[PDB]
Amino acid sequence: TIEVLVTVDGVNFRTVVLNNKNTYRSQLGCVFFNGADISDTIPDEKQNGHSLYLADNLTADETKALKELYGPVDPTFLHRFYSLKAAVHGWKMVVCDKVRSLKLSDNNCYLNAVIMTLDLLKDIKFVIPALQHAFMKHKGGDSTDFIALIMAYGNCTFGAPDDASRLLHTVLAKAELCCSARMVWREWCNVCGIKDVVLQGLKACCYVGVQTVEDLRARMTYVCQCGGERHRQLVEHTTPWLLLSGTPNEKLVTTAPDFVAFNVFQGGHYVHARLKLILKFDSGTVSKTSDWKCKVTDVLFPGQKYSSDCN
Ligand SMILES: [Zn+2]
Repeated sequence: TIEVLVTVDGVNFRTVVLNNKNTYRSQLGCVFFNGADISDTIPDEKQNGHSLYLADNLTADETKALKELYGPVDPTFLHRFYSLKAAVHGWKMVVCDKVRSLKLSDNNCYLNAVIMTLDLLKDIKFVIPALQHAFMKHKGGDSTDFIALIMAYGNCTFGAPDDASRLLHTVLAKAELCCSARMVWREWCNVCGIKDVVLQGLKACCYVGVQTVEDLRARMTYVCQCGGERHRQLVEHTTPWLLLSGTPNEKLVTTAPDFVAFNVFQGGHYVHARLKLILKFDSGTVSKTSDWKCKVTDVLFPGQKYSSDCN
């Protein structure tokens, strides 16, 4: 018979007794050993004393320690996340002039878009401990845990292509700002009245629907639920950075504007670019250009310090 150590956090361990009659999965459950899923194998003596990472059939304790480490997750999360880690350890990172980019493999071009964007976002951190720990590992130079994690939270699938902007939302939905940020929208209807809509922190740094600063600070017009001519305009905006993102939009980018970076969608393919002339990163292969015809999807602007007296 066999006794091994079972953990879900690499901190808390319990001993489980195993025979070598049936498989790990049948006796115990989904178990990973040194990255490998060995649920459907026979317990060997050489696997004795060593530590396993359990993925299902958790105790009430382990379940609680899971929800504190990863937040509230579905019963298939841990297996999916562990599986993804094994799937993506083969992936490689290119480093061109102290800039890290994700080499192309298994249609992971969108993950190159997400991560190269996130590496520019200043003063962000994640509330979920495991994600924040992975994030600090990623900036440290080891990105396997992080890449795997956001694929897990994003319900992605290995190999399958995916919407980069959808993912950059899910990830940012779990982050927060380590500083001050303010965004005030001012609506008004003559029968209904003036109304100020306020956003603080991260939500004040990211908008979906418009691709540039200009179309953002513009006066919208529509119909109030009151039943008349309603208006809308951004009157206050203070950020360390601004992330605007919309559907793929064809245009010519010239280099001197004030973007800092942006993503492009070709076709099912993503590219990330910066402005230090235009530098582009097509998943490892770096290029320099002075102008580009492309379908921009997300744009990154520097810190906003803007006020409008609204006339
Ligand atoms: Zn009204």
